[PDB]
Amino acid sequence: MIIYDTPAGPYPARVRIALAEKNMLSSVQFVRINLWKGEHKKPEFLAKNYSGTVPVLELDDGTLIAECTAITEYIDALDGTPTLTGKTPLEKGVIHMMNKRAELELLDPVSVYFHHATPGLGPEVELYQNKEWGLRQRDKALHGMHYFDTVLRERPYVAGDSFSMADITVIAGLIFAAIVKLQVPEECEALRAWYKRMQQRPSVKKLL
Amino acid sequence: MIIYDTPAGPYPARVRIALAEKNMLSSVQFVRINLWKGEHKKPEFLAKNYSGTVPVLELDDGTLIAECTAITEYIDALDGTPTLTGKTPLEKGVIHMMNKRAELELLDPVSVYFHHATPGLGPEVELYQNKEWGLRQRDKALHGMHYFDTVLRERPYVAGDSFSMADITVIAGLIFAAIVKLQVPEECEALRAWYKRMQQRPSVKKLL
Ligand SMILES: N[C@@H](CCC(=O)N[C@@H](CS(=O)(=O)O)C(=O)NCC(=O)O)C(=O)O
Ligand SMILES: N[C@H](CCC(=O)N[C@@H](CS(=O)(=O)O)C(=O)NCC(=O)O)C(=O)O
Repeated sequence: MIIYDTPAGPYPARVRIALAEKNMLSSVQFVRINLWKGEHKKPEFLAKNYSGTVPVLELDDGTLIAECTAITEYIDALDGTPTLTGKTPLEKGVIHMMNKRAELELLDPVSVYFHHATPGLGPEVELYQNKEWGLRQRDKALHGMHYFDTVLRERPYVAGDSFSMADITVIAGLIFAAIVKLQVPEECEALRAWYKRMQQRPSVKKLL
Repeated sequence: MIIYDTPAGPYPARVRIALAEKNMLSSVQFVRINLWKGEHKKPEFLAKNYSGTVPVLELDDGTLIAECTAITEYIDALDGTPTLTGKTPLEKGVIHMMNKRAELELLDPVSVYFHHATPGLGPEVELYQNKEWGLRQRDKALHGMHYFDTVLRERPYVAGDSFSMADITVIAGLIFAAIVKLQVPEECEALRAWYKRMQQRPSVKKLL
C-alpha cells in the first residue's frame, strides 16, 4: 500500500494510529505532501483526491481510497477481524455514530477554525477566509469538548467498552486543538485525563 | 425500530430509501419532529441527539443511533448480507469514501446554503446565519454536481458496479437541490441520466 499524507497532521494521525493498531504499519510506504506549499491543492493531487485533503490511500492495483473513515474501514476489514469498526450490527452502528459525531462536533470544527479564523496554512494557500464562520466552528468545538467529557465520564471509550475508530477521531481532534492552542476547558477533567492516557497508548505514542 | 424524522427531509430520505432497500420499512415506526417549529433545537430532542438533527433511529433496548451513515450501517448489517455498505474490504473502503464525499461536496453544502443563504427554517430557528458562507457552499455543491457527473460517465453507480449507500447520498443531495431551486447544469448529463434511473427505483419512487 501507499499513503499520501503529512506525518504530523491530525487527520493523517487517525490512519497512522489505525495502521499501528492493526499491525499493518509495515505494509505502508508514505509519500510526503507539503500542505504549507499548497501541494494538496495542485492539479496533480486533486487528480488523486477531488477534495484536496490528506491522507489518501493507494492500493497495489492503483485504486485510491480517500477519507479517514473509509481508509480505516478498509484496513480494519482487511484481516478478517474488525477491531476498530464493529463486529456486530449494533457495534457497527454505535462506532459509526460516535465517529461521525467526533468529526462533526470536535475535529472538523477545529480544522475549520484553523483555516478560517487563524492564518492557517498562510495567506498563499487560504484564498478565501471566513473569520466569523471559523469562530462559530471554534465555539462548536468548545461545546464538543464538553460533550465528549460527559460521554467519557460514563465510559472508558467513546463508543462503549473497547477502543474504536471513534476514539482515534477524538484523539485527532485534541491533537488539532493542541496544535492551534484551543484549550480544553478546565472543567472537562474526564476528557483531559483520558487524552493524556491515550497519548501513552502504543499506537498513539509511536506517532507523537 | 423507531425513527424520529420529518417525512419529506432529504437526510431522512437517506434512511427511508435504505429501509425500503432492505425491506425493513414495515418494521419501523416514524415519529414526527417538526423542524419549522424548531423542535430539533429544543432540549427534549437534544437529549436524544446532541447534534440536533434528523433522522435518529431508536432500537428496542433504548439505544439511539444518530447520523444517516451510522443508521444505514446498522440496518445493512442486520440481516447479515450487507447490500448498501460493502462485503469485501475493498467495497467498504470505496463505498465509505464516496458516501462521505457525497456528503462533503454535494449534500452538506446544499443544506448549509439552505440554512445560511436562504431564509431556511425561518428566523425562530435560524438564529445565526452567515450568508457569504452559505453562498460559497452553494458554489461548492455546483462543483460537486460536476464532480459526480464525471464519476457517473465511468461507473453505473456512485461507488462502482452496484447500488450502495453512496448513491443514496447523492439522491438526497439532488432532492435538497430541488427544494432550494439549485438547478443541476444541463451539461451534467451523466448525473441527470443516473438520477433519472434513481427516480424509478422502487425504494426511491416510493419515497418521492
Ligand atoms: N444525519 C445527518 C444530518 C441530518 C440533517 O442535517 N438533517 C436535517 C433534516 S432535513 O433538512 O434533511 O430534512 C436537519 O435536521 N436540519 C435541521 C437544521 O439543520 O436545523 C448526517 O448524516 O449528519
Ligand atoms: N480524511 C479527510 C481529511 C480531511 C483533512 O482536512 N485533512 C487535512 C490534513 S491535516 O490538517 O489534518 O494535516 C488537510 O488536508 N487540510 C488541508 C486544507 O484544508 O487545506 C476527512 O476525514 O475529511
